[PDB]
Amino acid sequence: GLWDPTLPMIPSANIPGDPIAVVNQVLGISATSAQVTANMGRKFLEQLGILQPTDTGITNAPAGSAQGRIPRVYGRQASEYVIRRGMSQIGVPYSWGGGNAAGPSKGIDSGAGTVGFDASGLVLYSFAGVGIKLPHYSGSQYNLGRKIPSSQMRRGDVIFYGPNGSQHVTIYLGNGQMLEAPDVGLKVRVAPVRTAGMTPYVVRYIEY
Repeated sequence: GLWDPTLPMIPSANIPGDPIAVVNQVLGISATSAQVTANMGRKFLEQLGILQPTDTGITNAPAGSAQGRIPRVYGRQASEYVIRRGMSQIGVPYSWGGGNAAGPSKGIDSGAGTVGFDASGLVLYSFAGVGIKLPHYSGSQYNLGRKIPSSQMRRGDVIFYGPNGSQHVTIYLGNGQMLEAPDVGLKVRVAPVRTAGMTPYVVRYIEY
């Protein structure tokens, strides 16, 4: 069928725009995922010794382009940092709609009372570390980056499920394993890759 039958066979949470990611009610500040992501991207480019005054910190390639802000020679480093971030969230609860560029967060609808990640939330949190800004909806993530045939998926690529990649999204780890925020009552986990419902392409956000 069109869907991974192990998960709800509906589109994933679709959270619009640029959500507030950090709130500090004692200091009286707040900032959005795009703000947190830009800050992290500038930090990453500075640690590579390549920050420029024109850099906002957002490092995405134009969708479909093989050329992004992060040089190819540094792409493996960037990818491993993204994976490190994601893997550091192993054991955090799933929450439908949960997560932002700063970490897990309260979800929506069903996940309104649970601080955690959903699938696209975990992916956007992970990639935000190197300035790769992603929308909080798997289907919209699928339209960014560069498509790679799923048969040629590589560690750091992003695997999608459902029509238009609308159901679920995970980070491929290589060796037939993926990092995911799977479903209600579970935790961020490493799991075997599932092919049911998988889109015919994975997405690459970082070239190397």
